[PDB]
Amino acid sequence: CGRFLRRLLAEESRRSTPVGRLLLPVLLGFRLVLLAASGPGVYGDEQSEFVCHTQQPGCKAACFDAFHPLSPLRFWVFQVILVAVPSALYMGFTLYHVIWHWELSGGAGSLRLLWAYVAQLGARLVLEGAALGLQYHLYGFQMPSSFACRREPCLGSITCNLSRPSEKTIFLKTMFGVSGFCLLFTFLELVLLGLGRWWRT
Amino acid sequence: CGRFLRRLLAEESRRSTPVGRLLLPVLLGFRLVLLAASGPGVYGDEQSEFVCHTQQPGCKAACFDAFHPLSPLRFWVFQVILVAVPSALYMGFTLYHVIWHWELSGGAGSLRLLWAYVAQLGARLVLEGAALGLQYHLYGFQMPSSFACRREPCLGSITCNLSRPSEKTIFLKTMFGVSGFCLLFTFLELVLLGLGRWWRT
Amino acid sequence: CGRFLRRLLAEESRRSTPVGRLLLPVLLGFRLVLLAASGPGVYGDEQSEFVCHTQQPGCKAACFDAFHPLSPLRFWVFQVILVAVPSALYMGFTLYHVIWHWELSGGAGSLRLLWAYVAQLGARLVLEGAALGLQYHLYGFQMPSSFACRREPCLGSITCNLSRPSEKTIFLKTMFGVSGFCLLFTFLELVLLGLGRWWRT
Amino acid sequence: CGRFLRRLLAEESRRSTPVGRLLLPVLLGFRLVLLAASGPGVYGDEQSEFVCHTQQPGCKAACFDAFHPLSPLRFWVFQVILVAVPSALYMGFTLYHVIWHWELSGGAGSLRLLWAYVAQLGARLVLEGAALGLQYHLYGFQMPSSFACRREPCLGSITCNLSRPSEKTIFLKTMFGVSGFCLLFTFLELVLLGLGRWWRT
Amino acid sequence: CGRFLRRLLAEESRRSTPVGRLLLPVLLGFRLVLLAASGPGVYGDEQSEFVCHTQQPGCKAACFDAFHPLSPLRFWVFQVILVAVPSALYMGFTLYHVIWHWELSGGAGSLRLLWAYVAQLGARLVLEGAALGLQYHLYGFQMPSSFACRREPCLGSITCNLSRPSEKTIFLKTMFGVSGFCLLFTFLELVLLGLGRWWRT
Amino acid sequence: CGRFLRRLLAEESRRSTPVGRLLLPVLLGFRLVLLAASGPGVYGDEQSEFVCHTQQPGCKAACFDAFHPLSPLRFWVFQVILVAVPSALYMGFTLYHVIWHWELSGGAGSLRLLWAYVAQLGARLVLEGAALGLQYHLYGFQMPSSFACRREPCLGSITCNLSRPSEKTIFLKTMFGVSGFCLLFTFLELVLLGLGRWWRT
Ligand SMILES: CCCCCCCCCCC(CCCCCCCCCC)(CO[C@H]1O[C@@H](CO)[C@H](O[C@@H]2O[C@@H](CO)[C@H](O)[C@@H](O)[C@@H]2O)[C@@H](O)[C@@H]1O)CO[C@H]1O[C@@H](CO)[C@H](O[C@@H]2O[C@@H](CO)[C@H](O)[C@@H](O)[C@@H]2O)[C@@H](O)[C@H]1O
Ligand SMILES: CCCCCCCCCCC(CCCCCCCCCC)(CO[C@H]1O[C@@H](CO)[C@H](O[C@@H]2O[C@@H](CO)[C@H](O)[C@@H](O)[C@@H]2O)[C@@H](O)[C@@H]1O)CO[C@H]1O[C@@H](CO)[C@H](O[C@@H]2O[C@@H](CO)[C@H](O)[C@@H](O)[C@@H]2O)[C@@H](O)[C@H]1O
Ligand SMILES: CCCCCCCCCCC(CCCCCCCCCC)(CO[C@H]1O[C@@H](CO)[C@H](O[C@@H]2O[C@@H](CO)[C@H](O)[C@@H](O)[C@@H]2O)[C@@H](O)[C@@H]1O)CO[C@H]1O[C@@H](CO)[C@H](O[C@@H]2O[C@@H](CO)[C@H](O)[C@@H](O)[C@@H]2O)[C@@H](O)[C@H]1O
Ligand SMILES: CCCCCCCCCCC(CCCCCCCCCC)(CO[C@H]1O[C@@H](CO)[C@H](O[C@@H]2O[C@@H](CO)[C@H](O)[C@@H](O)[C@@H]2O)[C@@H](O)[C@@H]1O)CO[C@H]1O[C@@H](CO)[C@H](O[C@@H]2O[C@@H](CO)[C@H](O)[C@@H](O)[C@@H]2O)[C@@H](O)[C@H]1O
Ligand SMILES: CCCCCCCCCCC(CCCCCCCCCC)(CO[C@H]1O[C@@H](CO)[C@H](O[C@@H]2O[C@@H](CO)[C@H](O)[C@@H](O)[C@@H]2O)[C@@H](O)[C@@H]1O)CO[C@H]1O[C@@H](CO)[C@H](O[C@@H]2O[C@@H](CO)[C@H](O)[C@@H](O)[C@@H]2O)[C@@H](O)[C@H]1O
Ligand SMILES: CCCCCCCCCCC(CCCCCCCCCC)(CO[C@H]1O[C@@H](CO)[C@H](O[C@@H]2O[C@@H](CO)[C@H](O)[C@@H](O)[C@@H]2O)[C@@H](O)[C@@H]1O)CO[C@H]1O[C@@H](CO)[C@H](O[C@@H]2O[C@@H](CO)[C@H](O)[C@@H](O)[C@@H]2O)[C@@H](O)[C@H]1O
Repeated sequence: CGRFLRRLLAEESRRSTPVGRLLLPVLLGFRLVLLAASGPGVYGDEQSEFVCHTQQPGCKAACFDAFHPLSPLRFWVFQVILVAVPSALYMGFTLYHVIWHWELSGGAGSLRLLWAYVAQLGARLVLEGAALGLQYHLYGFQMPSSFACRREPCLGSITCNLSRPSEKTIFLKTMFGVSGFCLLFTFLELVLLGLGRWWRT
Repeated sequence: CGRFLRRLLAEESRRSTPVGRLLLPVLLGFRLVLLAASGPGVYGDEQSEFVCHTQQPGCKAACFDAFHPLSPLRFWVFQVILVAVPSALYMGFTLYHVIWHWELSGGAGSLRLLWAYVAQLGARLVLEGAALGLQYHLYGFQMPSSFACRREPCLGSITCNLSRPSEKTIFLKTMFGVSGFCLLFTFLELVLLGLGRWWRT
Repeated sequence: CGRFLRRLLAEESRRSTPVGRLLLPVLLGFRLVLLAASGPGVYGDEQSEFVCHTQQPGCKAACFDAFHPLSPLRFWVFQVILVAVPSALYMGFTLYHVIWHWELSGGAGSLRLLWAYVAQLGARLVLEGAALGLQYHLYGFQMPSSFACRREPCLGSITCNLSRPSEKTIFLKTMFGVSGFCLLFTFLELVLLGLGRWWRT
Repeated sequence: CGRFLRRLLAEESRRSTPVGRLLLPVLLGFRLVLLAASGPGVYGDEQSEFVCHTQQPGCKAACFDAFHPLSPLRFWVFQVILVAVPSALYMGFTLYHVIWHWELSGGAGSLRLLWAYVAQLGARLVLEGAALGLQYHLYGFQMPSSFACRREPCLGSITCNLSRPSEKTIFLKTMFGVSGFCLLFTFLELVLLGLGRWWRT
Repeated sequence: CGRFLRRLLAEESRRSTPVGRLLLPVLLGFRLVLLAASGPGVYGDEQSEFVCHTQQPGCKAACFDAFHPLSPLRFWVFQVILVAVPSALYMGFTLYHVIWHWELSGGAGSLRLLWAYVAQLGARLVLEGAALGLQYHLYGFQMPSSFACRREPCLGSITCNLSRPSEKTIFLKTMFGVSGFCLLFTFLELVLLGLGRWWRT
Repeated sequence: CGRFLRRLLAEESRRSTPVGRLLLPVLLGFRLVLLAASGPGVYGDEQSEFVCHTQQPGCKAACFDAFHPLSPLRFWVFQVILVAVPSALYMGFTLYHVIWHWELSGGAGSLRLLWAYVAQLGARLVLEGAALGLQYHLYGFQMPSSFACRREPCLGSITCNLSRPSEKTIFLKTMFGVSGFCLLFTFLELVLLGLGRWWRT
C-alpha cells in the first residue's frame, strides 16, 4: 500500500546523507546494467578466440587453463551478488521493524536501526576493497596479444594468439573505475556519520 | 491488500528467530541466483569439451557415459526444487489459516502452526544433508584433466582430455560451501527453539 | 481486490481435504518446473546424438524415424496441458458463481460446486492413468546404447549408436515416479470424499 | 478496480451460455500454448532436414521451394491472430459501453451488445472454416518421406529425402482436431441463441 | 487508480468515431504482433541464403550489398516506431491535461485537445503514405529466384541464387495490405470529422 | 497510489515547458527501442564479416584489432546509460522531497527543485555533446568496403574485405541524427528558462 510503502521509505533512509540515499544506489545499478548488457558480447567467446599453433593432443586445453583459471564474467557476477547480501539483510530487518510497530501505534528501537546501518556499510567496505585487490592480482590492467606456454603435454614452447585485446582492455579499466568510485563513496558516507570522531576517541 | 499481506507476514514469522527470518531466505536466494547466472557458462558445453584420441565408432560416447552419468547442472536443479517443497507446503498452510480466521474475527490453532514450522525444518535438514553426501560421492572435490577408459566398444585403453578443469573445480567447491552453510543455519534454528531440551528429555 | 480474492479462495476449497488443498498443487507445480528447467538439456539434441555407420543416402533418417516416432519432450508437454484443462474449467465456473452472488448478497448452488469438483477429479484420474500406460508402451523403463535397423532404403542391417543413455534413463524414471504420485493422491482425495460409500451402494 | 472489473465481466457474458463462457476460451488458449511450446521443436529445422542427392548449383533450393511455398508455423500464427480480431473488437466495444454508462448511473443499449455478440461469432465461424479447408489443401493429412523433383535448373529428375515424417504427421493431425472442435462449439453456441428459429423463419 | 484511469479513457476518446476508437488500434497491434512472431523466421537468414557460384575473394559480398542495401526487417521496425511517435505525444498531452484539471475541479481546453487530435492523424497520414511508396521503390511486389552481378571485384558476370522466394513474396504482399488498410482508415477518420467541409471552404 | 503518483508527476514537471515534458522523453525512448530491436542484427556479426586473404598465424586478428578497437554496439550502450544518470538522480531527489512534505502538510524547497532541474540539463548537454564528437572521431560518417593492413605479424601488406557496408552506413547516420536532435532540444529547453538572460548579465 502507498501509506505503508511511504512510511517504509522514510524509515530506511532517516539517518542517511544524500550520498547514501541517491548516489550509491545509482552507481550500483549502473554497474549491474553495464555487466548484463555488454559483458557477454566482450568476453563470451574467449575460448574460441585463443588459437594455438600446434596439433599435439591436449596441448591447447592445457595452455588456456594456465592462462585463465577463472573468467572475468564469473568473477564480476560473484562480486555483485556478494555485495548485495548486507543490503538485503538490512532492508529485511527494517521491514519487520515497521510491521511490528504499526499494530502498536501505526528510541531504543530507533538506535537499533542506526547500528545496523553502520554495520552493513562497514561490511560492504571490506568486501569491495578485497574484490579490487583480487581483480588486479588475477588480471592486471591489460590483456596481451600473445602468450607463451610450456605446460605438459606440450612438446617444447608454443605461441598462442588472442583476439580483440583492445576492447577487452577498455572494458577491464572501465569496471575498475566504476567499482573504485563505489568504494570511495561508501568510505565517505561513514565519515559523514562520525567515523573520524570514533578513531581518535 | 496491504492490511492482509501485513497480517500474513506477521503470522508466518511469529515463532522464528532472526536466523530463520532473515539469514536463511537470503542464503537460499543467493544459491539460486548463482546457479541461474553462472551455471550454464561453466558446465553447459561439457560434452564437446571431452576429446578422446580415437576413431573407432562408438568409443567416445561410451567413455563419456562412464565418466559422467549425471551432469552437475541437473543435480543442482533437483536439489533446489526439492528443498523448496516443505516451505511451499508451510506457506500454503499459513495462508488458509489466516483466511479461515479473518471472517471469524478479522491457542489451539496457534500451536498447530508451531508444529508445522518444526516439521518443515526437520525435513529440510534431512534433504540438505543427503544432497551434500551424494555430491561428494558423485563428483568429489576436483575435476581431473585426463581420464582412462576401457569400456566396450573400445579396443584397448584410450586417453581422453577435458577442458577448463580449474574453473569447474572452483565452482564445485563454491556450491559445497554455500550448501554447507544452509545446513548449519537450519540446524541452529532448531536448537534455538529447544531441540536440546527434547533430546535428553 | 483482497476482499474479493479472499472470498474466492475460501469458496474454491471449502469441500476439499488438505490433500487437494496443499499436496496436489505443489506436486503438479514441481513437475512443470522440472520439465522446463531440465528437459531441453537432456533430450534437446537427441537427433544429432544418433550416429549410424553408413553413407547410403536416406538410411540414417529412416532408422531414426523408426526408433522414435515421438520425442518425450513433446509427449510430456501434451500431458501437462491436457491435465490442466479440467482444473481451468472448474476455476472459471467458480469465479462466475462468486460474481453472480456478490451483487445479490455480497444451498442449491453450494451443491452444484461439489458435483463440479468431483467431476474434474474423475476426469484427471482417467487422463493421468492413460498417460502412464502410454509412456510405458512408447519408451519402457530404459534407453539402450545401440539399435539395429533393417528399414528401406538401407542395404542390409546397420548398427547405430546413441549418446548419454544413463542420464536419459535417470530422467525417464524420475518423470514416471512424479506422475505416479499425482495419480495416487488424486485417487485418495476421491476416497476421502466418499467414493467407497458409492461403489458398494 | 475490483468493483469495475467485476461489473465488466458480468456484462461481457450476460447473454452467453456456458459453451461461450467457459469452453471456447479454454480451447483457444490450449491451441496457442501448444503452438508456442512445441511448434518450433517439430517444424523449425525443416530446411536443413530436406536433403537432395545432387551437386548442380541451384537445384536444391528450387525443389524445396516447390515442395513448401509456406511453412505450417507461419500458417498457424496467421490463423490464431486473425481469429482473435473479432473478439478484440467486441471486448473494446463492451469496455467503452460500461464507461459511458457508469458516470450516468454507476434496453436500447442492452440490445446493441447482443447484436455485436452474434456478429463476432458469425465472423469467427467463417474464418475458422476457411482455415481448415486451406490447411487440407496445402498440406493434406500426412508428410511423406521422399519427393521427386523436375524443376529447372535441375538436369533430369532427382530424389530428395525428408527427416522425421512421423512426428510431423502426428502434430498436423493434432492441430486439425483442436481447430475442428473450435468450429463445432462456435456453431453450437449460435444454435443455442436461436439460429434455428431464424433460418426457417 | 480506477477512478483516474476511467476518466482518462473517456477524455482521450471523447471526439473520436468508432473507426479511431476500436478499428485503428487493433490494426496497428495486429501489424506489430505479426512482425515480432513471424518476421525473423522468414527474413532472418537472408545472407546465408544468397549463394553465388564463384571463388574470387570479395565478389560474393559485393553482389549481396548491391542486391539489398537495407533488409526489410530493419525497414519495418523503423516504420512502426516512427508511426507511434505522434500517438505517444498526444497521449502524454492528454495525461497532463487531466492532472492539471483534477486539483481544480476533480471549453478553451476542450478545444485544444481536438486540435491536437487532428494534428497527429494528419502526421500519421503523411508518414504512412511515404512508407508505402518507399517499400514499393525498394522491394517491389516480388522476390526473384536469381540475380546477375557485374560489380567490382568480380571478373565478368556471375549468377547468384536465392532460397525461399515464394514465402518471402507472400510475406511482402501481406505487409503491404495490412499497412494499406491502416492508411485508408486514417484518411476516413479525418473525413468523418469534417475534412470535406474544410477543403472546398 | 494514484493520489500519490498524481502529486509526484505534477511536482517533477511544474517548472518545465512542453519541450522538456513531452518531446525529450519520447526522443530518448525512441533511441533505446531502436538500439535494442535493430542493433544486434546490423553489427552483431562484424567479426566473422571481416575476411582477410592470408594464412599466416595471427595476422587476421591483428588487422581486425587495428580497424575497430571498440564496437559501435558497446559505444552506444555506454552513451544511453551515462545520459540516464542525471535524470535518475533528479527523480530520486524529487521523490524524497514529496515524501518528507506529505507528513507535514499532505518556497525555499520549491527553489531547490528548480536549481536541481537546471543542473541535470546542463550535465546532459555536456555529456551528449562529447559523445557526438567521439562518435565522429572513432567511426566517421561511412563504413568502407576494404581495408589495407601492415601490422605485425603480417608479412607485407594484405587486403581485407568487409560485408554489408551500405546497411552499416545507413544505421550510423540514423544514430547521429537521433542524438543530434536530443542535443538541440536540451539546449532549447535551457534557453526558454532564461539561459540568455544569464549570459550577458
Ligand atoms: C572531436 C575531437 C575529439 C578528440 C578525442 C581524442 C580521444 C582519443 C580516444 C582514444 C581511444 C578512446 C576509446 C573509447 C573509450 C570510451 C569509454 C566508453 C567505453 C564503453 C564501455 C580510441 O581512439 C582510437 O581510435 C582509432 C580509430 O581507428 C584511431 O585510429 C587512427 O585514426 C583512425 C581514424 O579513422 C584511422 O583510421 C586509423 O588508421 C588510425 O590509427 C586513433 O585515434 C585511436 O587509437 C582509446 O585509444 C586506444 O588506442 C589503442 C592504440 O593502440 C590502444 O591499443 C593498445 O596498444 C596495442 C598495441 O600495443 C595493443 O595491441 C592493444 O592491446 C592495446 O590496447 C587501446 O588500448 C586504446 O588506448
Ligand atoms: C593484492 C594481493 C592479494 C593476494 C591474493 C592471494 C590469493 C591467491 C588466489 C588463488 C586463486 C583464486 C581463485 C579466485 C576465487 C574467487 C571465488 C569466487 C569464484 C566465483 C564463483 C587464483 O590465483 C591464480 O591466479 C593466476 C593468474 O594467472 C596466478 O598465476 C601466476 O601469476 C600470474 C600473474 O598474472 C602469471 O601470469 C602466471 O604465469 C602465474 O602462474 C596465480 O597467482 C594463481 O594460481 C586460485 O588458485 C588456483 O590455482 C591453480 C594452480 O594450479 C589451481 O589449479 C589446480 O592445479 C592444476 C595443476 O595440477 C590443475 O590442472 C587444476 O585442475 C587444479 O585446479 C586452481 O585450482 C586454483 O587453486
Ligand atoms: C556418502 C555415501 C552415500 C552413498 C550413496 C549410494 C547411492 C549410489 C547412487 C547410484 C547412482 C545415483 C544417480 C543420482 C540420482 C539422483 C536423482 C535426481 C536426478 C535429477 C533429475 C549414480 O552413482 C554412480 O556414480 C558413479 C560416478 O562415476 C560411480 O562410479 C564409480 O565410482 C566413481 C567414483 O568417482 C569412479 O570414478 C568410477 O570409476 C566408478 O565406476 C558409481 O558409484 C555409480 O555408478 C545411479 O547409478 C547408475 O549406475 C550406472 C552404472 O551402469 C547405471 O548405468 C546403466 O548401465 C550401463 C551399462 O549397462 C548402461 O550403459 C546405462 O545406460 C545404464 O543406465 C545407471 O543407470 C545408474 O543406475
Ligand atoms: C498399456 C497398453 C496401451 C496400448 C496403447 C496402444 C496405442 C498405440 C499408439 C500408436 C502411436 C501413438 C502416438 C502417440 C500420440 C499421442 C498424442 C499426443 C501427441 C503430442 C502432440 C505410436 O506407437 C508406436 O510406438 C512404437 C514405439 O517404437 C511401437 O513400435 C514397436 O514397438 C516398439 C516397442 O518398444 C519396438 O521397439 C519397435 O521395434 C516396434 O516397431 C509401435 O507400437 C507403434 O508404432 C502412433 O503410431 C504410429 O505408427 C507409425 C508406424 O509407421 C506411423 O508411421 C507412418 O508410417 C511410416 C511408414 O509408412 C511412415 O514413414 C510415417 O511417415 C507414417 O507416419 C505413425 O504415423 C503413427 O501412426
Ligand atoms: C478446399 C478448397 C479450397 C481451394 C483454395 C484455393 C486457393 C489456392 C491458394 C494458392 C497459394 C495460397 C498461399 C497461402 C496464403 C495465406 C495467407 C496467410 C499467409 C501468412 C502470413 C498456395 O497454393 C499452392 O499450394 C501448393 C502446395 O504444394 C499447390 O501445389 C500443387 O498441389 C500440391 C498438392 O499437395 C501438389 O503437391 C503440388 O505438386 C502441386 O504443384 C498449389 O495448389 C498452389 O500452388 C499461393 O500460390 C502460390 O503459387 C506459387 C506457384 O508458383 C507462386 O510461386 C511463384 O512462381 C514461382 C515460379 O515462377 C516463383 O519461383 C515464386 O517465387 C513465385 O512466388 C506463389 O507465389 C503463390 O502464388
Ligand atoms: C515512389 C517514389 C519515391 C522515390 C524515393 C527516392 C529515394 C531514394 C532512396 C535511396 C536509398 C534509401 C535508403 C532507405 C533509408 C530509410 C531510413 C530508415 C532506415 C532504418 C534504420 C536506397 O535506394 C536504393 O535502392 C536500390 C534498390 O536496390 C535502388 O537500386 C536500383 O534500383 C533497383 C530497383 O529494384 C534495381 O534493382 C537496382 O539494380 C538499381 O541499382 C536505388 O534506387 C537506390 O540505390 C539509399 O541509397 C543508397 O544508395 C547506395 C548506392 O551506392 C549507397 O551505397 C554507397 O555506395 C557504395 C558504392 O560506393 C558503397 O559500397 C556503399 O558502402 C555506400 O553506402 C548507400 O549508401 C545509400 O545511399
